[PDB]
Amino acid sequence: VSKGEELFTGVVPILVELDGDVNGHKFSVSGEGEGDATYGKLTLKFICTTGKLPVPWPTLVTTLVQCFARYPDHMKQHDFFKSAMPEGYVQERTIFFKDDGNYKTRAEVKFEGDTLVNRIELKGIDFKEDGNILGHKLEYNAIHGNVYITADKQKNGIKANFGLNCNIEDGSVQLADHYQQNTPIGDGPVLLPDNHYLSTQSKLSKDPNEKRDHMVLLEFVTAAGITLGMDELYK
Repeated sequence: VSKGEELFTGVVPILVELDGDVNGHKFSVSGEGEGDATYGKLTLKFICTTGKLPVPWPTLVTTLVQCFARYPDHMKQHDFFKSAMPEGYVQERTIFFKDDGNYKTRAEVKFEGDTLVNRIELKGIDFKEDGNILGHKLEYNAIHGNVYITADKQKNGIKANFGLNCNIEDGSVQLADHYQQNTPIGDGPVLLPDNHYLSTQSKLSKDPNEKRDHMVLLEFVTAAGITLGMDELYK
């Protein structure tokens, strides 16, 4: 029914625009890059264009396009994200930082011409000014984890949950627990999946020629967790 997956057979330019406010510290982030869902591969560069990010870059990675996941052939009928294209979807999260504040995010991800645009509003509340987040105590390290997706038939979309560890300068870890929901923007058909997960690896780096507050991201996202069918033939 949807043919949105056809939009992702090659390299697709990506634009990200975030407007944020954490504890009243307001900021903007813009990013550009491209994604190649054939390989689940994303390459992006972000700048905090208001000048100075008031939270650590690693806390914004997950908020700053799972439509670029590589869904293996045997599980293509479980890719909600591309099915919603080009009209797109709303992705909303609440992200809890253990013993600290939370982010609430709302984004729309959709095509604008041939560009895949993720536009986000982020509100963070109840942070400690001397905590690991407003205090910039997190290391600028790789992030990896599994995003566990389930259908949400009532909303014609999906939910997901996951937990990530952020390494603190002092050696400990800062947990960031994510709750997610996605719903289509359009009224057309979408694919509602069986339970599965996205295996995501994000590598964070710096452009050695870039003096502005920024992040270079190289990421791989691969779907998994649907069986191949040996148990679906009979006994």
